[PDB]
Amino acid sequence: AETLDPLRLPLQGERLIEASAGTGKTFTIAALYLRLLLGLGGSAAFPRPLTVEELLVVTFTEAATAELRGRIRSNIHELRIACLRETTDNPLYERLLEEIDDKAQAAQWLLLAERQMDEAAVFTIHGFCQRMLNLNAFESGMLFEQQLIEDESLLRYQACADFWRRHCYPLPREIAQVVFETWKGPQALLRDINRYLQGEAPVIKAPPPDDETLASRHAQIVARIDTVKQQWRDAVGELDALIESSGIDRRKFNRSNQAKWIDKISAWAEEETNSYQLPESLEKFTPRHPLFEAIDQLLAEPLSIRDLVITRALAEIRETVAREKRRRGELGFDDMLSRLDSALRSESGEVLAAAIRTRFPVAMIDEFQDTDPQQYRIFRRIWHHQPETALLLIGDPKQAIYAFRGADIFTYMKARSEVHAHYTLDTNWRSAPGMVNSVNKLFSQTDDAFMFREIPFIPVKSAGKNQALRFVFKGETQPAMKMWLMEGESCGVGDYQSTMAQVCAAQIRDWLQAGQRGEALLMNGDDARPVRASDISVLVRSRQEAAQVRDALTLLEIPSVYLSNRDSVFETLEAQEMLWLLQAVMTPERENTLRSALATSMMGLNALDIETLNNDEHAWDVVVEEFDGYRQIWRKRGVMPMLRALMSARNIAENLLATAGGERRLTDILHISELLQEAGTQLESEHALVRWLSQHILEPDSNASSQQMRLESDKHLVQIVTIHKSKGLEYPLVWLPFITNFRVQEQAFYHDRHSFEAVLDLNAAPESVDLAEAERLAEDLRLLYVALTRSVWHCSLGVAPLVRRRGDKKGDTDVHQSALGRLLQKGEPQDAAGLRTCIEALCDDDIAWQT
Amino acid sequence: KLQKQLLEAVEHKQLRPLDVQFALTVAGDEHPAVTLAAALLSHDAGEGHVCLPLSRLENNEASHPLLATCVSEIGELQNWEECLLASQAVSRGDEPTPMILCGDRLYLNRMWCNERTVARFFN
Amino acid sequence: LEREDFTLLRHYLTDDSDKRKLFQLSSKAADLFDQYLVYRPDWLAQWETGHLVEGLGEAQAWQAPLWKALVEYTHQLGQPRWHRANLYQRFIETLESATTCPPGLPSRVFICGISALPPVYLQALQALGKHIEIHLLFTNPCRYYWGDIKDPAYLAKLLTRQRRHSFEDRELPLFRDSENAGQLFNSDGEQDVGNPLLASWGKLGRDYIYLLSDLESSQELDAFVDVTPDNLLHNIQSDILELENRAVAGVNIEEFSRSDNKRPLDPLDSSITFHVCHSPQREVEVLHDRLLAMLEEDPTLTPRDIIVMVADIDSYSPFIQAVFGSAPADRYLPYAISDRRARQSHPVLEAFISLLSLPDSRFVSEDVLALLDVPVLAARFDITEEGLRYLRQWVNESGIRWGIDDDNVRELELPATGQHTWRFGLTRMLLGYAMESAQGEWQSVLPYDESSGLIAELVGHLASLLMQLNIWRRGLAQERPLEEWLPVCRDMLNAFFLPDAETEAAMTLIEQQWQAIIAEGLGAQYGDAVPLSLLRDELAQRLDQERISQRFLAGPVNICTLMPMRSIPFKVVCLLGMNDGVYPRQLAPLGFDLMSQKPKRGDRSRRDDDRYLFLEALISAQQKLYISYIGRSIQDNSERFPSVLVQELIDYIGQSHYLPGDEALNCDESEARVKAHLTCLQPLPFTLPETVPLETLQRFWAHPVRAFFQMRLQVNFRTEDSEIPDTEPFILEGLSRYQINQQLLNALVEQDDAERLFRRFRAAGDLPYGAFGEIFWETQCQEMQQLADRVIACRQPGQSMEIDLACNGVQITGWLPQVQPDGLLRWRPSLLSVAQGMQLWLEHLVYCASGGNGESRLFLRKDGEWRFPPLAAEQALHYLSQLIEGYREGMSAPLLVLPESGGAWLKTCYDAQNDAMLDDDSTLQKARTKFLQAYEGNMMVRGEGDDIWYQRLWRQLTPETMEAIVEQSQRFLLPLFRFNQ
DNA sequence: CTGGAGCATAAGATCCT
DNA sequence: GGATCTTATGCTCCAG
Repeated sequence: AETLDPLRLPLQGERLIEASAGTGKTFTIAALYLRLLLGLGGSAAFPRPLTVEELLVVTFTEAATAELRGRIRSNIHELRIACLRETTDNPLYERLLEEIDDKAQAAQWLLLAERQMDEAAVFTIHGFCQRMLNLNAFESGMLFEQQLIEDESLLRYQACADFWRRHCYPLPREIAQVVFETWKGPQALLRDINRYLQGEAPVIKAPPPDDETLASRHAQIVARIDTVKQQWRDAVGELDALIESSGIDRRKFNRSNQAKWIDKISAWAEEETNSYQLPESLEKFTPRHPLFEAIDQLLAEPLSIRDLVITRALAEIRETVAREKRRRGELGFDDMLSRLDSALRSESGEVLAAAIRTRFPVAMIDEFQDTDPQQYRIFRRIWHHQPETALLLIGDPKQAIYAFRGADIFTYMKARSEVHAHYTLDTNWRSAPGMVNSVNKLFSQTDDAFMFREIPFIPVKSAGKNQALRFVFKGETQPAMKMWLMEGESCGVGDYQSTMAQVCAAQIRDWLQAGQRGEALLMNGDDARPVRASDISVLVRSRQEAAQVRDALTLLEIPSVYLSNRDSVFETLEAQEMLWLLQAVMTPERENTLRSALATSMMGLNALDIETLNNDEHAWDVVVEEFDGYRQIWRKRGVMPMLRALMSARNIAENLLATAGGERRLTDILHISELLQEAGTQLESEHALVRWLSQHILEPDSNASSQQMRLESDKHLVQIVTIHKSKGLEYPLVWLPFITNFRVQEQAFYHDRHSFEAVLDLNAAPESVDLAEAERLAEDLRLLYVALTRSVWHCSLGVAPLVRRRGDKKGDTDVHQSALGRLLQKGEPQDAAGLRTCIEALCDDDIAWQT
Repeated sequence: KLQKQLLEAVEHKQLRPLDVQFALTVAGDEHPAVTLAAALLSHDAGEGHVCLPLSRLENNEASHPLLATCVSEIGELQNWEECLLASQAVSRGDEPTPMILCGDRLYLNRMWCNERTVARFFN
Repeated sequence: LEREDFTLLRHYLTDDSDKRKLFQLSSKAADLFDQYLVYRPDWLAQWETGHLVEGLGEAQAWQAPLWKALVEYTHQLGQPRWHRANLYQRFIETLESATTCPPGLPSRVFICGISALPPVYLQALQALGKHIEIHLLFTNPCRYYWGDIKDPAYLAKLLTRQRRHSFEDRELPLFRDSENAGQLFNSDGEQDVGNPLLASWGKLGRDYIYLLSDLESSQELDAFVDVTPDNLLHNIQSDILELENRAVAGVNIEEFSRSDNKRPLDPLDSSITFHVCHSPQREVEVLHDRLLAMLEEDPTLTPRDIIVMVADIDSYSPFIQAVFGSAPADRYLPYAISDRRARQSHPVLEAFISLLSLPDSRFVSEDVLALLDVPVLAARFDITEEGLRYLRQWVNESGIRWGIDDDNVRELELPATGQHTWRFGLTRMLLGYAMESAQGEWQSVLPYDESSGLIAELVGHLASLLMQLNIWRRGLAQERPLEEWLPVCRDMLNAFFLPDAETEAAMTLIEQQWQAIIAEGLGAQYGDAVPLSLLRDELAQRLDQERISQRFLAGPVNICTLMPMRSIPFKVVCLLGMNDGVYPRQLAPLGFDLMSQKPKRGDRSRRDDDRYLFLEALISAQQKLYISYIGRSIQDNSERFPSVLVQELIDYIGQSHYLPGDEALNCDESEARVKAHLTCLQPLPFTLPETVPLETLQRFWAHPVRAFFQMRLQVNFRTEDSEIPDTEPFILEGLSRYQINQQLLNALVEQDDAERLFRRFRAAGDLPYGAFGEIFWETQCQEMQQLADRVIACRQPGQSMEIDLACNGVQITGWLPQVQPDGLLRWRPSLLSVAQGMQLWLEHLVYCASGGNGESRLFLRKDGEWRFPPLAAEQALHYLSQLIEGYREGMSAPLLVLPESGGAWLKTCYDAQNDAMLDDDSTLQKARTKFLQAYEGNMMVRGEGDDIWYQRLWRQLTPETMEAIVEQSQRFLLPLFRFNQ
């Protein structure tokens, strides 16, 4: 874990750079790109200078690629300017000019890079795979005309319907009964196995045999229950147990209930009193017969068709949708990723590796903490050896939060075990030194913070520029962390959230009033500026709880906006508003429909005006004439001109901006009219367009097309942002009330702890479920690190004695299963007093709390 | 079978696709006697006359040797009431059957129930 | 195949082959051999003998014998062996020693505008030039030679003297030292050219002028019009003409600090302008406004003289048409759209392509109905737009979602359910025309009793259409040779299309496209069969390829993409699609091409052509130039950079000039300043009558705000019904249960059989298939049977009575159906709704005011029960008189009463222990939390807040309207809670 | 016009030493 | 001093 400098970084062989939060990943990637372009560093450099055509830099996000390409082009330009001027003010470029040998050839190389720079190898993984396949079509075995198709959900649903139709219809009533009890329909099946189907099909722990069928499984279960029913109906009728003070002598009711539970072997349910054959229950109330454990061993094993049906679906529908997509000629992102993986796994994979190594003898993967095992296998099989071909992996495992999306941290674990070079960075630009010291204390309060020694948190030092950052609220200064313990010692989640939301709105309104009167200063040395509503921000995990805090903020007259808006624009009132307007202008003769469309909030009229309009025959005739002319201009010149004419004639573009809150509605109308226009570009007919609009209203699609845009940057208000969309950004003042909360996981899907594979389990293994809980706690730790590092000046989370078990005040609180509880209580069940002591143990003039 | 006959009847534009597909859906692939009888009944419903006697069906032979192509099995099928009562598309009204036959008359069940409704209303 | 040199092709093809891969490979190989023959035919000449050319990369070892076998095969067929590559050289040898004018040759020829010709063609013109007169019109932006340099013996030949037309001769300045020093480089081309614009963009032009100057039989003159350095665009043209450099670099501190050596720029120049826009819609809006701006400013300008260039025409043209049609008449300017996708009769083209996808379609009902939506098919099979609504409702309620026939179903390895198919639906339609719903099933099919009248011929016509579709989907499945494919096109078009006036253009186009394709197939003499998939996507590929370069100079503004080999001078030129990654249009080669692995002087790529087009587009401007690109995507407000070409141009502008104010500050300050300078972005009248029907009171109170809309101002928000689903319902949710649930309930109220009613639904095709419907049926049986025993034991035979009262001076008329002597017994399978007990509460008072001693009871599912005691006549009217007042109050004003959410609020506050209202804030705190939970729904249930009636009156809830809804509810919701038992 | 969730519960309520 | 036992009540994501 040597301290890293781009001046002395060895540009040879496999690497792994741990660039933490605010370490300038863009700055380092740009500097090392300049280093590879110039061939600088001497012994640590590549043996030859490289053209810009032979530099592969793949990055996760398309916007990240665009911004990175722009910044590196700017670096090329200003570096060539500094080389031609032989002087500069940037210390990096000054020492780079000290390191470069020949100014003339360096400047000519930079000119050639700048002119060839438009076609530099900077892609997303999906585009990069497609481009290599289009190059080596013969080696890849793929076609030539393929498109981008994103709606695999419909095809997955169709494949699920196909599987349910052809493997579940001729089954009898009793098998249908148990499968219907365990799940209702193909919608339920898709909702169960969608996350398993997406990505790569994982490894199933103890797969069922191929030849096992539903009828044979049902025969096994019915035999297994009728044997023990026969055994107990034979051996019924004797007593041995201890009649205790707790063990009542009227316990023969359970035996009589079992005797009446002897009914039939075609049922499925069993008695609660059947569980009283436990010798450990006898310890509260002498086995003497093997039945006392035969009942127990049959009870202790779960019996279902669930494993077999899940395995059949996951083995059939994937190849079914793959074959149907191949026949249709469509392609998916994971589909051609798997195509490249299979082509590399084939016997021509060595030829592919040779061709790719000769074309790009370098690759610089950005954001490695969110990568896929298929991607890592491709990278290993292509560039794992054969030097004169370098490979530099750059990532940051502490900010990998897309496991539900399909990421893996154990893939990074395997890569880190496979690579030798490890480095880190110190200059945390974005944060205050108080924040740096605070996060060092919080992640050093307990050894083994991440529950892994293989991902160690290295403390960092803030930049000397930002040492003057100090926070002032109402006169005196404030510590960098200031937690909040409410007026309670053990509380439920509802009143818990409501009270931190209420106090949150309290300090937010105090801070904004103080900034309005000039007392809450976000000040830097002698510089001092007030705090505004866009300066304060709050993080939250889920949208309903975001709405929960939003309700309190909008009740206390702080305007609030939710900048992780996943809602479609088709769900708001404007979509069906456009529906009645289009239906009324299609047939303007229907008085009832025309009146209904005219009486809405689209116009802005009043009930007295409508009532007077119902009687004025001449006014009715002239508005019929107006909408008839609108029908003429519709069927003559398309969709938007009638809308433009209608708004311009009605002055509603003025009226909605005059009325408060109408801007949001009006920009929704503009967006939906635009999207309606490129829908009607293909949809030449008008009734077809109406049917399409109705279909899209009845189906709330959640693609990127119908997402509502941000309202306005001119207006300033507090922003509610989710934790995932806050990745890679900054916020002056953050608020984290809800990270003390947690959620226990239950689904059986875990990763191998030594061999690093994804294990799909269908049983109730305690090792499986508690490994799942441990890695879920590691995930919550990673979100905690991300949330704490995304601050700038002052971060103030909420300390809470949260409880999930029904016992509210039992002495031992239930905070121990959250990230905050794990890093504060060291792994010990605590009380409110212990919480107070554990807080004040680390409290020294930088971390504190108030009621 | 006589599907080419029914489609050249379509192409002659003398009768209706309504009656053609009605005959197909009430005959299926069973006896050609039943098919042609249902075709004529559906046609006569196609103009809109509420009844039809059996004498018309056994005495017209519109544009084809209907009797010669309808005789198919053992015995003789001039007994049209038996030939149609053997089919499940014609019955005496005790069952939800398309064609009614009790008093030497064959027509739709809708017309039969409406006719008997107004008959017992007047009587 | 299998020559031990086609191993990778065998690997590619032998995995799977439905001739699609073969078709793609044939098209790409034909394109590559066309490029080979037109550019570098020496390789073909060597391949004819059977050898390769050294220095060439991979894949030549199979690209050569493929061409050898191709020429051998086409010689074996009896076709002519003559072509361009083996005739041009013999043409040269024949022409170089002959007479002056062999007969048939034209007197003279002309070439204008062409800036890229093959070297073989230029050699042919060079040899042809010794006979006739040929004029070459090339437009190079500079005057002096800016080309490359080959060898020292070649620069000696470069002293050819270029005359003018009449007066004297002229060439590049400083003859000796330019060729002496490093200007003409020892191996590389010229690098001291000055202008980096030319140096980076004239890649094609440099090799072109080098090839043109390399002809020994040349006669080169020039007519170079000078340019006046007055504005920015003319200064740029002068700098690109005279081949100099004006970019300041800061050689020392003095040069870096002093900034007067450039030319100052007019602060009000409107020639070259840069713009940044968020969306293309706003971009074209700004373009329209600025277009109207300089059209207003310059009277000596016409829209005919102005052009607009786009990167991708398809992504921009709807915006162009939309804004220029929505432009008002007083601000109108004409527009002409060219080079876009030739889309003439798009519905009939879509119908034809979907028809060619017949033998593999699953026959979605919505898909086939959208196919039927074509008016040509509608007129051919005499089904009218009036009949479309009938057919939509019939195929909705009969529930047709899946394929046409059981054979079609079983061909896709699926169980023949015999239901939800098109044949099933037509059978249900005709049996419903024959029968009645009360009769029941006939062949396990329920009869659909809506279609009974004269309107029944539409489904017969639809059945004829579906029979034709089944016949043709059986016909088109088999793969046959092209001789069998010859007449099926004509048969298809006449069978499924009625030739009308609008149809004839598409008729002729489809016929000639198919005829051309099968004519190519006949000319090449295919022998084997071919599946329909190759013909379909080849028709698609030859139908989408045809653009329209027709309307160019009609008089409106010109909208066209930057087509290669097209540079025409105008006054104002606008640029669109200058974003990063989209322009220049990148296109990776075919991979196995040898031109990318070995270049030459006569190279032409898409990127080079785009750069050359942009450079002569900059040349083409005379008065104004407009630059625009998307810089800030409004979604995430991320920063997006412009293209490399425009970035280089704006950097040159920044490094070449300075604002007149800040003369000598710094080069960086000057360029930042000029970059900032060039970049910009209610009481109502009502009187209560004395006659009120009881149903009017019933319809009023069930939803107060809805009743306000739907009779007073006669407004109902009757939106369209939901779209037909794509799948058979495997599960039943929503309103689908309620109709099935209620009719099952009424069977057990009379204690009649339910097995008959079960098979009736089983014939109707609404239940899930197999035992699943039966299992779901059992769950509904065991829940109604629990509910039935509660109803049956309290049920006595009653009868209806007519009610006629008079309260508040208002007569009340109506009917009270099926009341037994102990009171009212009603049942409805739902939950305890406030309006539900209220609905019987209205019926209870009218029975109790007109005598009639007896309490009223209500039974529901999940053990719910509403029960109200009876009162005397005087107390019954007293509550009713207030409720009659609630009508005329609600009639005039939209009374703020939530039915259920108001009831949920008052349930907590009202206490039956003291039989009064509470006022303690702790219980009032519970009421507010319960109100929002009653107003806004849970994760799955729909709250009363999401209602279109309530959404019109307000969008948010204020604390004063919070109490206002409560206060009006508390007046009218007191009798239900105070009398509940 | 109409229709809407399950599951783990502990306090209390009686049955029984 | 032990139970069963039926209710009120709690609580159920993230992104292309």
